[PDB]
Amino acid sequence: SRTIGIIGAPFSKGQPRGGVEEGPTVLRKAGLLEKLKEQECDVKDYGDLPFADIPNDSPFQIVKNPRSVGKASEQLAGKVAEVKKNGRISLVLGGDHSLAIGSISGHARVHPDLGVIWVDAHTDINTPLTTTSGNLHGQPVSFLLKELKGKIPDVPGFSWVTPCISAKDIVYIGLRDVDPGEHYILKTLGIKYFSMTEVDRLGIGKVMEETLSYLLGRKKRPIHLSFDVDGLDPSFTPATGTPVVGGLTYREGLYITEEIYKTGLLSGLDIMEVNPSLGKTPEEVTRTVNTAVAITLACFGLAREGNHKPIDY
Amino acid sequence: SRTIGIIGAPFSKGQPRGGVEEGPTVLRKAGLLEKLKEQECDVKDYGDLPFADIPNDSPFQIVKNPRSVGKASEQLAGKVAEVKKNGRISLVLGGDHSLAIGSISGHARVHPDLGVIWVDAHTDINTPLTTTSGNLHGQPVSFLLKELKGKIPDVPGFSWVTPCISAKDIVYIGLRDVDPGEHYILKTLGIKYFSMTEVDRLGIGKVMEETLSYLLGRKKRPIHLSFDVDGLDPSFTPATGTPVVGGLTYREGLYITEEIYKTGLLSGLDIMEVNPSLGKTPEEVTRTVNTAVAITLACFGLAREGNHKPIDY
Amino acid sequence: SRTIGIIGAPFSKGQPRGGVEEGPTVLRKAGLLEKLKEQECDVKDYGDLPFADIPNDSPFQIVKNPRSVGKASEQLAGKVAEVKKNGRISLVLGGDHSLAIGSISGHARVHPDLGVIWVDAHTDINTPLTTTSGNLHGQPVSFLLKELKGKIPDVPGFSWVTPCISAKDIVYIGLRDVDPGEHYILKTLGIKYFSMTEVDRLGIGKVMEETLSYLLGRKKRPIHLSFDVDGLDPSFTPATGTPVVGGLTYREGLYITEEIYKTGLLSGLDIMEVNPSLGKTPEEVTRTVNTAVAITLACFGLAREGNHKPIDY
Ligand code: NI
Ligand code: NI
Ligand code: NI
Ligand code: NI
Ligand code: NI
Ligand code: NI
Repeated sequence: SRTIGIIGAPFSKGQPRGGVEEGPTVLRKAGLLEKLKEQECDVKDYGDLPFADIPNDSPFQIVKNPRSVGKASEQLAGKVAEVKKNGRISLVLGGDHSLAIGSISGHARVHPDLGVIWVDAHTDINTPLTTTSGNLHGQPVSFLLKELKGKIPDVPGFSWVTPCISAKDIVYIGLRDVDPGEHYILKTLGIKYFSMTEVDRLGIGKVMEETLSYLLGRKKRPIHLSFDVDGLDPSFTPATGTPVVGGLTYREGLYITEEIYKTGLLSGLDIMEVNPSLGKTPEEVTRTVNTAVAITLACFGLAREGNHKPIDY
Repeated sequence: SRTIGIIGAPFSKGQPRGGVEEGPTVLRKAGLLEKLKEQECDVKDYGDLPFADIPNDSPFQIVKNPRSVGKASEQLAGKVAEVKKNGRISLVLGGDHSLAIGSISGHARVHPDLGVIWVDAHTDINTPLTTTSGNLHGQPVSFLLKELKGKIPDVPGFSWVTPCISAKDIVYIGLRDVDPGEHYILKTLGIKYFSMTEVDRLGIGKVMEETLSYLLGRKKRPIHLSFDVDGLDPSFTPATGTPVVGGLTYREGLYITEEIYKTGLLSGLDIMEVNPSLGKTPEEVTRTVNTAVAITLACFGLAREGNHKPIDY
Repeated sequence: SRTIGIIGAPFSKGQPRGGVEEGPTVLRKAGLLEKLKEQECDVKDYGDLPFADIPNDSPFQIVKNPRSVGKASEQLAGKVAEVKKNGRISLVLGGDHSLAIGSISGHARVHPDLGVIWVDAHTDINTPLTTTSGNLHGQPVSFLLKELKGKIPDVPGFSWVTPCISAKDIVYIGLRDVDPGEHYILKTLGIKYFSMTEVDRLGIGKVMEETLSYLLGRKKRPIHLSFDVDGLDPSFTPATGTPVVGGLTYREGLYITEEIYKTGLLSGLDIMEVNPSLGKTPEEVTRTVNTAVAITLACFGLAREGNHKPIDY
């Protein structure tokens, strides 16, 4: 049985636009918990993490809200490690992607051998020294990679951090807006990725075949899927802060997750960057939330071909 | 030469929403006959079947309008068998999909060896005992399969029925909203299908290769294509009663049909579920009808690469 | 380094709808030059060609504006041949596609061995004798093919013309609206093409593999890409005179060009048929121009996976 641990993380200081901290809210009221139970899922809601208000959090060089970001992630890492010890797949309904730092960190504590699939239009691997915006939702990966420790300076709020994954344990899918420094890091550290160009070339089918074989070839190991809503095309998930045209299809989104589900190795899930305040219409918000909800259910079993219980219909 | 027999079937009691019985009307006024003739097609319009008004048709258990549905289908089966004996491909411009029962039945009478391709977002294989809605447009296949006779009760209006096809003579394409009982029947009877997951995985090209090889491997045999308009994505065919996101692409729709046409074995065609009254705008109606018209022309020869006569241009 | 030569060609008499002669304008103000320089490109703007006003230009049979069309193309051929001798890839920001005649002609002068990739929803290979509209933006290819000289009559304004490419040096991609005579010419001259049916069947990946292998198999040779904006789906490039549904995807558009760029053999580029006056909304115009701009940048290096300089980030 698929046992899940719901972690609400209403946080937004990893990026400038407010409203992403409403994510857990709109997703829950969308009926996410009820829908998960509607399936053969065991679900325990750990609630919305109450995030510390850090008033004195001036920039560190160019990095914005470092103490708020580092604290919220440190708080999440603890809860995630908690649900994992409870033998449940952690489902972090987030705000911005900077939370990936705490999410993946807490996961690795209980499962140091985890492999990561990062669905996103961006690589979010900028360092405090390479970021040009200073927004931490575009730097989470830089704090988690071991190869990169020595290049990430001491940023207030992240002293608790310890790179938990190496360049060979992560695969990107959906890339279409990568900075030059990020690209240099990709090729330099030899990180495996499938940008939109590879998806167009090979097909999402082969893309998934190759990604799983890549991460699970040597052996089976826990999988952490970090799903940034902007990885999908804006025609599907318009209410998000950093949209980029030419994204992953609604179908491709479901394919990716249906395939992950079928491995039986999913142990961590992040559904990030849904910002209801950024929809141009009420339907744009509804369209984003519904899509985010559908991708979530696919991670936990919902199959387009249908499902049925071990009973004689 | 492609000889066609147009059968207008303005029927809607297979489902709750009225307006689908206008289908033949909007399609004809869209210039369907003229366009078919514009090609190298021989076309005979058998007119719109005048459908009996059955006032006393109370539910059978949960099944709605059983006598109206069974009568309209029995009426269609007779006409279809008529055009087939006239050596013409039957083209049933319908209302709801429950008409598939009469359409496929009348077809098999003249060609008992027929194979069926069912393009739809749904499997429409619920039985009177498994249906939760009672709407017969989601049960046509259950009445036609031989393996299932023994599970389909005696429903008023369908005593004339006799399962004409077995589980190994039908292939589904486009599935994305299948009930648990329907899924159980799929896996239990070993029915061949390509849900959206398979289309995403293999590509519509391989999907078609496999479907035709599946049905025509052993030998060439007449093909009956039952095309439910909701099999295509709602961005293409929005004016339909049961839309489901993540559907077949406009291009994929044309690919499927262009491939069927090229076999030279098409003998029966159903273009169902177009409901002009369900469009949110006049353009949504026009968009649905135009797409339905385009898929029809592709079944009878229109090729995207172009066409030309056996003359020196 | 990718050295480019910008040629503005504000011309519209190859088709009935005015406004396409604004193309160079909207593209330049869209920041095209600046964006190209933003990359590792050397860019020289040869300006907007001042096109002769030919008042006395009555139809030739059915052919409209023959002297205006032939003159503007003759003028472009000279400039294109100029930038090519300057060792720069010619980038013709055009109006209508009839300019392809002058563009490809001037290119071949300096590089007679050139191969052509024609991205378009149409084959634009009608002859003055096969065209039913008389609009020259649908006849450019007929004037350029050697095999066809003997069938193209003496049309006022094109005496300067000399077919420069044979049927075996051109590949079409995106076809979905081809006339019967054009189709007859396709099959008769054995021209290589990938209509939307082939793109759906094989995938844009294989399509590109096959196209380049086809044209560059025997040997490496300069490539001329003639990109008609209507080759892409109208949901991407709506502001164009002859749109056709079921077109090339935004992603496929970028894939095609990213692949061409990677050959290192691009020498001529046409970005045609963008008509800002045909957008139903200001955003439809912006959407068309932005897409046309993105396809242009991809031809010159912009990669979705990212880019970086030969420096240590
Ligand atoms: Ni992103
Ligand atoms: Ni992200
Ligand atoms: Ni359906
Ligand atoms: Ni149906
Ligand atoms: Ni065109
Ligand atoms: Ni063209």
